[PDB]
Amino acid sequence: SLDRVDWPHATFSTPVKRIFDTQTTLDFQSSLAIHRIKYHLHKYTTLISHCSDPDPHATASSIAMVNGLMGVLDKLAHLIDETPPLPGYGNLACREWHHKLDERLPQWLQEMLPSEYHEVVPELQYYLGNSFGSSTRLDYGTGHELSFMATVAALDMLGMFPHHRGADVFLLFNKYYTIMRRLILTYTLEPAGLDDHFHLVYILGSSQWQLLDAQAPLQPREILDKSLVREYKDTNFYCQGINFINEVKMGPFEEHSPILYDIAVTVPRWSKVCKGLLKMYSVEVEKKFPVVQHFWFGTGFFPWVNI
Repeated sequence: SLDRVDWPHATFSTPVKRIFDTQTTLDFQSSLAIHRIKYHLHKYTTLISHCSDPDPHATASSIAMVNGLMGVLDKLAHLIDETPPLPGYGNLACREWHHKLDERLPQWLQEMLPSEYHEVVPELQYYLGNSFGSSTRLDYGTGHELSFMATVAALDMLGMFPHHRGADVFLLFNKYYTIMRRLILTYTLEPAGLDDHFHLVYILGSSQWQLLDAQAPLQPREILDKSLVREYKDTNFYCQGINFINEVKMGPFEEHSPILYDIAVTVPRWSKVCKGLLKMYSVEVEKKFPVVQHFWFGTGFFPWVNI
C-alpha cells in the first residue's frame, strides 16, 4: 500500500545506499519508495491548502505524535547552544552538533514512540538524522528537506497521525524551518536552482493560498515587495522562504533568485504556482541524481522494490 506499512508483517532494518548511477536513478522512478514519497507530498500539500491562516502562537496539536515529534525537534534545537560556533565554508562545531545529535537521537525516538514500535528506530533514526544537512560536506539542500518529509511520512504510515489536519503540517514544518534557518546562520552552511537550500517551503506556502487565490492577502507578483513579505512570514511558508532570501542575499532579487522572480512575474494564480512547483519537484529533486543519491532505503518505510 502507498499509505500504510503492512504492520506487523513488515520488517525494519538499517537504511542502505541504492542510487549510484543512471540506471539506478530510473529504477527509483518505479519503486514503492518513490510512490510513497509522492502520495505523502500530495497529501500534505492538499491538507495544508485548508490552512491559509495558521495560528502563529500555537504550541500544540491535539494529535499526540505531533506533540511527540515537536519535542524531539525541541531537544535538537537546545542542542545548538550546547555546540557553539568554533572560527572558519561551513563551520566545524556542526560536526560536533551532528555527533551529539547522532548519539542521543535513538534514545529520543524510543522515548517518543510507544513500546510496540521500537524496532522502527533504526530506519526513523536515519531519516530524521539526515534532515539537518551533511556532517562531512557541511551543506544543506533539497535532499535533507526531503528526508524530513520522509520522516513524517514514515510516522504517518504507522497510523500515528489519524485526522492529520493542514494546521498540523504547518506546525511541524514550521518548527522544522525555524531550526534550519537557525542552523544555516549559526554554522554558516553551504548550498548543497530555485532557492539555495529549499524546495518544499514554496510548494507548501503557495498551497496555503491556492484555494483563496483571487482573495489571497497577496498575489504572486506581490512577493517582490520586501515589507509585505515581512508581515506574512509568520503565517505563510512562501513569504517565510522569500523573507529569508531577502535577509541573507544582497543583489537585487532578479539577479540572485531568477527562477522565483520569473514565477512571480509570470504566474498570476497560486493554484498554478503550486502545481508548477510540484512538477518541478519530480524533476529537480526526484529525478536528480546528485540529490537522490544520498537518500538511503530500508525494508519497512521506503523499500527498494518495484510496483
